[PDB]
Amino acid sequence: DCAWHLGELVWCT
Amino acid sequence: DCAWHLGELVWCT
Amino acid sequence: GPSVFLFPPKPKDTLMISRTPEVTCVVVDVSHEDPEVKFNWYVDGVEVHNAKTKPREEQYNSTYRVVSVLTVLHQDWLNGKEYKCKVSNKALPAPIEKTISKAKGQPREPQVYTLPPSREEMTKNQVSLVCLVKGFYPSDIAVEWESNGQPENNYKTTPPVLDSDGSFFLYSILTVDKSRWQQGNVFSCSVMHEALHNHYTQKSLSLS
Amino acid sequence: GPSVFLFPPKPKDTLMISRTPEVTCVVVDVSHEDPEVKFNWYVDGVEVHNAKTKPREEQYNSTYRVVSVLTVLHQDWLNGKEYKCKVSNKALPAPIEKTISKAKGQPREPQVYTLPPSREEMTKNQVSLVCLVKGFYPSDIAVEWESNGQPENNYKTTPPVLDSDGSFFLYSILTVDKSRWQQGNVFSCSVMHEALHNHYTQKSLSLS
Repeated sequence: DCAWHLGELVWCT
Repeated sequence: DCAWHLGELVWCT
Repeated sequence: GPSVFLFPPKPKDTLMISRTPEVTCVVVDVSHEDPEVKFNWYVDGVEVHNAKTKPREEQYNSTYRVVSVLTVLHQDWLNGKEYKCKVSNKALPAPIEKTISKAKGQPREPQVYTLPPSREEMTKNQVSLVCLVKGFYPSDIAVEWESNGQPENNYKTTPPVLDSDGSFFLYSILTVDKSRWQQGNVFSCSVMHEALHNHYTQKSLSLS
Repeated sequence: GPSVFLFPPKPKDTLMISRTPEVTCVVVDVSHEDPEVKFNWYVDGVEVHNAKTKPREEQYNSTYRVVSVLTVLHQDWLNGKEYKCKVSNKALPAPIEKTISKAKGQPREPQVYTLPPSREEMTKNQVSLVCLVKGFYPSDIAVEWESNGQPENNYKTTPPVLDSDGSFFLYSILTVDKSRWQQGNVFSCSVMHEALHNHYTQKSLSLS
């Protein structure tokens, strides 16, 4: 699980 | 005593 | 189900006597099947009747929004007056109640400091002027920027940050064209907080 | 005398692993006669040494500003780590100590709702799309707006407002050209809070 914001890495689980 | 902000009335004392 | 928000009025509105502070009761996710909403407004318990009633507004999974705005009196809110909205809907187990009021506590004045552009800053096309504010209570505040009695709108201001002693601090940065700053123009940091004489103070800033 | 501000890091910085959260210790009103400032950084008591030391900056009644920035670790701040700056100056009775740390308390998720343009709104050249957020703790949050993986920068967001149960609420309004909205383009409300799975959630919004 990884979330992205405008192509930049937010967080991983 | 009255103070003004950009010509609009703030407060009076 | 249908959720409700009760918003306090813009701190400027409450501190500017030439303005109308208003508390706002937003109701979202109202259903197509059960659309009617009845608002009941209370000021420290006592019902009041002046509120405006805006029409429904189309939303999403066949839903609606309804808002009711109630005017408030500058001195009322300031006094510590508690405002209550009561929302009623055929889809509600019980009627929903929301409570907003100016934070209670021993008021404190904001201290304001200004930071002119750094040397590196001064090499760019656009320099930023900064304004630091601390020791204020409660957190409701309005910071704006002007130059020559005209508004300057190219700024951002951080939300108040809780301090270890109970007061609040923040900073605000206005960005401007270097030429405007080099020209000699004064730029002012307008701070409006309840605990300022006439709700107003102002530090300014220019070269050199 | 010389006043000191210790700023927490931008909530985005702390929630975006691809970013450098940093705590910032600003010292203002340092004198021309006694300019040297020594910073001491402590993390839960334990001294640390990595901090950056920026050069002095010309200020006003023959004064200076000095800033020292210390990087922090995403997981550190999040854990509840207390950060302490110790400022020392020949003009100081005693060395000044400031303490910042993520607010302690049982974390809560933000609920996010969107409001499309009203009918009156839809008559103007520029329509505003609105985003409501509530029930979040602590108040540190970042709300931004995008459309098609590009940023949308024409928005304002209210500071978190304290709720009667201990959580926080706010709203944010993005303004856009009506044609962009009429064209069918999706606009998204990006919310980053610690208590979101991967710190990220997003409600979106389009016609009709």
